[PDB]
Amino acid sequence: ATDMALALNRYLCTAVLPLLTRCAPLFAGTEHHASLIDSLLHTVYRLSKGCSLTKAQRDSIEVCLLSICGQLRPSMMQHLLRRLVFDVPLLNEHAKMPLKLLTNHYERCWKYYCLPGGWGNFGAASEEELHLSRKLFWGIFDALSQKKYEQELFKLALPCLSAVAGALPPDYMESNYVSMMEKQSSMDSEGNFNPQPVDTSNITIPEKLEYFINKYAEHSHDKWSMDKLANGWIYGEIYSDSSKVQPLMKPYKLLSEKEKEIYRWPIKESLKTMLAWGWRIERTREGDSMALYNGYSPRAIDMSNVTLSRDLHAMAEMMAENYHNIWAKKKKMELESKGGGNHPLLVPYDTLTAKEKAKDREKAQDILKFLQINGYAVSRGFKDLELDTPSIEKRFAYSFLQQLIRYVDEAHQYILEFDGGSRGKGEHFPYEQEIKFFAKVVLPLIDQYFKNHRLYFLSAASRPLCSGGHASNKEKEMVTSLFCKLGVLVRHRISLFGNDATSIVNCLHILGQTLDARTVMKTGLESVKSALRAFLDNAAEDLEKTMENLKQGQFTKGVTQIINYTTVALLPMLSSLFEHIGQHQFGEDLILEDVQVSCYRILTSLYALGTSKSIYVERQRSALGECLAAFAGAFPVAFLETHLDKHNIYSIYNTKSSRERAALSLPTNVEDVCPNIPSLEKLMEEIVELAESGIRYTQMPHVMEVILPMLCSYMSRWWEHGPENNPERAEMCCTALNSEHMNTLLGNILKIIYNNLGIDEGAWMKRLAVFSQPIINKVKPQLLKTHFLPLMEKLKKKAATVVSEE
Amino acid sequence: LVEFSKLPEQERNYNLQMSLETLKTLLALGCHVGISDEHAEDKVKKMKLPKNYQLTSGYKPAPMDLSFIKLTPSQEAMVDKLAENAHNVWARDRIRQGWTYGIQQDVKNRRNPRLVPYTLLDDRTKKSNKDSLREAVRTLLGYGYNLEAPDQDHAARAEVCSGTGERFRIFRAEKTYAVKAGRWYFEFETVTAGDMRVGWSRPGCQPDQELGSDERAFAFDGFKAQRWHQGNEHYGRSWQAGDVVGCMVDMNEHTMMFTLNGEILLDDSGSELAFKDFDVGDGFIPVCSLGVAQVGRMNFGKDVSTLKYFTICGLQEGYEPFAVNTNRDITMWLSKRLPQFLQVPSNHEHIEVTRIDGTIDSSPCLKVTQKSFGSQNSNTDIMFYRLSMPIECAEVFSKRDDYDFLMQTSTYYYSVRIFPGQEPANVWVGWITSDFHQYDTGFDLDRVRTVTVTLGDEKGKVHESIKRSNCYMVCAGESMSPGQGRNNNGLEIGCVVDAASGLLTFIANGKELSTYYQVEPSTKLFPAVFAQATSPNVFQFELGRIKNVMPLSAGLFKSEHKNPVPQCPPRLHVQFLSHVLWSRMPNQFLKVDVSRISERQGWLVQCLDPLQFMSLHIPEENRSVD
Amino acid sequence: PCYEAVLPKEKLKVEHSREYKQERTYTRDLLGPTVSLTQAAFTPIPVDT
Ligand SMILES: Nc1ncnc2c1ncn2[C@@H]1O[C@H](COP(=O)(O)OP(=O)(O)OP(=O)(O)O)[C@@H](O)[C@H]1O
Repeated sequence: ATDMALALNRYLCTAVLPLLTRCAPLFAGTEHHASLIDSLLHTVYRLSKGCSLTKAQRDSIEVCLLSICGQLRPSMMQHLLRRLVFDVPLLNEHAKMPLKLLTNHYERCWKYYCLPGGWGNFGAASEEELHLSRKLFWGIFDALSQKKYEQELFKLALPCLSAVAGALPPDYMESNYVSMMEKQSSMDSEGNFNPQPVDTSNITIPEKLEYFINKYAEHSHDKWSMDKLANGWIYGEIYSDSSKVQPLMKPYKLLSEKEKEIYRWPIKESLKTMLAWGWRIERTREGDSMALYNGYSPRAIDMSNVTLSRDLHAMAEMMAENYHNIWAKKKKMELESKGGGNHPLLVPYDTLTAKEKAKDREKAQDILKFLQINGYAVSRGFKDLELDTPSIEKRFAYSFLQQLIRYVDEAHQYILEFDGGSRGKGEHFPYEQEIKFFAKVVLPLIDQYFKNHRLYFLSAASRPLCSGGHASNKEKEMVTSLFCKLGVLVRHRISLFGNDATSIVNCLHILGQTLDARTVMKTGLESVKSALRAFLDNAAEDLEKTMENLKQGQFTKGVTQIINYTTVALLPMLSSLFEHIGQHQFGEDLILEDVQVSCYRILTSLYALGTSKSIYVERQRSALGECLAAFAGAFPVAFLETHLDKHNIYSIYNTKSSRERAALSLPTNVEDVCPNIPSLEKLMEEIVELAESGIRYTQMPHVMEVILPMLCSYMSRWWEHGPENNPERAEMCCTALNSEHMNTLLGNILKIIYNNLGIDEGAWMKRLAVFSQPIINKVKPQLLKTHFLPLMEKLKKKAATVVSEE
Repeated sequence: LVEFSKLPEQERNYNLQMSLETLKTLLALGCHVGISDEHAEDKVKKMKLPKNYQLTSGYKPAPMDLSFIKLTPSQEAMVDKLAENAHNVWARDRIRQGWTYGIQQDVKNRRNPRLVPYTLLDDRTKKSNKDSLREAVRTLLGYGYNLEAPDQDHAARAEVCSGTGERFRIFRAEKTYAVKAGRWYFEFETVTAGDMRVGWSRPGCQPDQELGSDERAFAFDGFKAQRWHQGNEHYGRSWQAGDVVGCMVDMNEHTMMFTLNGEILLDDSGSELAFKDFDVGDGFIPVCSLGVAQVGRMNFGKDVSTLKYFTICGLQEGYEPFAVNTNRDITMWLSKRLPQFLQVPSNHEHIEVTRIDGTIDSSPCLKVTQKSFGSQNSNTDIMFYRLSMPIECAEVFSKRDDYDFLMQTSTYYYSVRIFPGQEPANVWVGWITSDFHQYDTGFDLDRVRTVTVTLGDEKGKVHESIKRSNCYMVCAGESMSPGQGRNNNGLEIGCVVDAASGLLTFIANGKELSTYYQVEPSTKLFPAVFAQATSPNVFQFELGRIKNVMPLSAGLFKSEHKNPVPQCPPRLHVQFLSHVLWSRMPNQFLKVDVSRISERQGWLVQCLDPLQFMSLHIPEENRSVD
Repeated sequence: PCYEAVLPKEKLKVEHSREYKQERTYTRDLLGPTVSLTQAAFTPIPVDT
């Protein structure tokens, strides 16, 4: 409320902050003065915690701090980060700038955290920073879950959470020693300036430590006597200040005990702090050998050249903190004793500046160097109790996915309650607030996590991320159970969603791409295995019931919206499922046990869709085509080899015999199962005669939109299964196919291109070209030349046309 | 062959305790132990074999049905390590006995060819004990105790072992063959796949630094499919064994290209140029980096027909082989293996040597200080320092201060002041010979190379034993005998050499140390200090003079042979043992013919063609180079 | 006798103590650093139980 403070805020925000913002490039090299830049960061954050800031001033601090941190290095930001992570869970509108700062900070230091090597000059985090970042992630995620729905707050936090998740290594094993023993000033919620020291009068001196304070008081006495005579003090028995005479040049042994106290009592206090946190120091044997030793000179050794260890430096840093905190306590009692005014240096030790810190540094170094010269082996009071590193649960990804399955099962229950309330009158629930959080955060957080660490989930020690970071097999079936649960959550739940079901769809597509369920199939939890089978069977039976009821109801709306859901999300979702199955070549083991039969029946259904015609089929023609192509890519059996499919050793009829299937009311023959689907031979003869006829697309669009694409998927997958690739194992394998097959088929494709050059046209050429790209990769360049170069000439001879094509 | 009771009870004890040690091994492997139910054991399974397979023991001929014990893959994967440990115990007991491996089995010499690692052991014997162990472990679970397999650990060492500290060797053409203009092509045949890098390097490339890590080199790390210049990008495809990479440069437009088995390598983006813009500078020369156990071949296109991918790619574009019209083969230069002593550079990242002139009251001094201490990249490794000139021992060993004694004497003195704050046990002081070319991160006085020639009389008496070593030094840790360290007098080890007698005596803070060295006549002795950086200031040489001893300059130099005043002429300078030096492969090696004549005649080695090289001998360093 | 020290799978052969010999320049096998042959000496290492 003071007026100058307003004037000084105006001055800073108008002159200094804009100037330092324009100075952003200059702040790069700062390892020299990291301490003062850290103090600058801390004080800028303190000002950003200014209540009396105008909106313009607040924006000025926001821009300045973000710009400075943008280039400056996280090996300095950690100090401000521990306060940022501590004050963000309040989640007030005041902390939005800190939230943005963390958001873009993790993004700009992405590779430092995610990559174990990071930037070579930068290195890697000390993993205590990783611990605090993990605590930050959990704190924001939870407090956001309990937090009431604020639109802007979730718009801001979601990028922050995604950035933190991407930065944190998924395979980060939680440190066996969780971090305690923090200073009370950090735990100090208000301002973080309460400098309470620890209680240390209880502990007592050992005999080795009293021998240590012996001759150390002698060292300090002699050096301070040198200082006295430098100041001018002379060996005059009278203590005269102006005369600079003092009888105190006598040795510490000759000193009286009264002068020893207060001279040595703070040494006792420093040692009591030494033992207060519990560090134990072990003296070597020269320490008492010199005691037995008793040309010698009572003059002080200089400890300038020697240096201490880096971990000991870290411990000595918080010792500089504790001594400054006692100092700040005494000046606090001074401030409420005076009852008026403020202290220029009431700021915490980290907020302090290096030059005045130098006294604490020299104190810590002199005491530690003295003890290590005397032989006391100083280290932490106790080593880590036990290592649970075999517990893969403490992996950050594993624990996070545990909690993520927790929230996903919760959301499944909330959808069950919402289904019960859809039968009820009310679509309004308090739980709708929590589902807003789920859909708007967890779903995109899943999205970003799998986009960033998809190779980690593919990492199962099969050398994705050759540096390491494998997703454990159990982590992987719980990933697949998450996939199944999201399927259930999206199971005909469009209206329960805010029409945001498209977001869940995209989540399933990318999660499907990240699926590595083959290793789960080989080794995994059988209940989750059955859950996956039930998933792909429920989705199947839904698609067939919809595709029949769309024909028995072709002549004409709950079933209608069910059909819409199926053909808009489920069919795309399973199409992407089948896509990643094909591209990984992983999932052939998924389709073994009744999955094969369900897939033959799905093939019959998709064939019926492709052959059938309706306006909505024309709407979904590209979707149907890519669905058929995806199925053919995923499917393990040459389905047009029906004459010899009994030779397919991998087919379940060969594998688990057929005895029980034959007993049950099933055709149990591939030819019996798929009579509507044509055979290989008549299929090529029909499509070849159609091509040489050269009709437009519009007469028989279905062929070119579904089967020729699905025939393309067929050639692409079964090229290596054909003796065209391996003439060996002939009649030792089911699939017999020749390169001339798809050679004639591509010649046919070119002829259709020629006869459709004149008229008709559409995006269907471009999409079939996309599907034909792998086939034109398989084709021979000698075939390319000759068989396509005239077709390139035909692609250019329609100069009048404007349609785009290869 | 009988029941447990009649079977001798000490053999019973050995069988029992080996079963105990076997299950202890299962525990040490982390195999969880559990039984489905005690009833499954209270009802043991039985089947019987014919009379020939019957025995005195009433126990069933094969109680455990071989049918329903199908061992599980993790358990078979465990049995082989169990056999590993069993053979380790066997061989360790055999060594306790005192046996040793002999390719023929012996008892009087008591040798066993089977006393070898299991991976190299006889297949028949290993499978015999292995099937015994398989059967035992399988019955161990079939006995009701469904033992839970431990984790199938995937972690592998990935073969990080390398001979000595050296990790890779850099092969490059001579600097004079650098190209400043034109367009050039050479091939690099990768015999083995691995951490190989190949490309074009500036003449300033250092052998020790990784190829392309700095700005000097431009390489293609095909092992990880990465470019390498001032950092790594992603480019090209990884090679297979036998793949050939053509390194391809056109200095006119400052471009670089790489190909693999003829096909061009492609950037992350669609561009085909590996490196888009660089500087001509002082030219480029071919270079390759070869990792551990990596074999590669350069083909500089001496005979253009030898290049095999040049025709399909490189010739039509207009590129020229590197040895397009050279009459004689290009001389390759590679990274030197043995470290050598070279003068400390002024721009050295870590060592700073400042020369202190000698005043009237202060001896001339050279101090070694480390610049980067307390900062990141500070070197805690031991570094080896030596003076540039050696003291000469006498040709034949004879068998205030008195000016006459100083003029007739041949003892020389230098001393080293470990700076207060530099830890004494990490600093060694004394003399080394010219042959000290061994580098170690941790150097111990016990490791020094020594040999003792024992010339004997006719009947074999040891009438003369001569110790020979390259390192004659002592540590300050045991020289700090009185204890503690004086600021007024920092730890001051002095070295006294008697060139007339070859006796090396060390004095510490005015006290003569017990350690003394006797050297051979005509021995080159370099003053040397080995130190580990524990402070910004480590040590300094003192060229002073103690009573009745000549100064070091009187021994090192010839003109000052009779000048008792200490001197530090500019020729004397501190050198340090370093790896940054190249070496030259001779253009021609000796004809050596090796063959086994027969079983009787052994192996023949014959060389009949002479080769000679002019040797340049640096007199002060006792070193010779081609 | 020295022939007794040959490893059972290996064949004794007299060879250039140094890696490089005289041969054609493009056929010159440039050998990188080798792996230390610590495995030559077989010291049994029983596990501690
Ligand atoms: N299960 C057992 N484990 C260890 N020692 C045993 C066991 N059963 C018997 N022994 C004792 O070990 C010795 C085996 O004699 P043997 O001649 O086979 O020994 P070896 O030549 O040292 O080598 P190895 O036992 O490996 O064939 C005998 O002294 C025997 O009493």
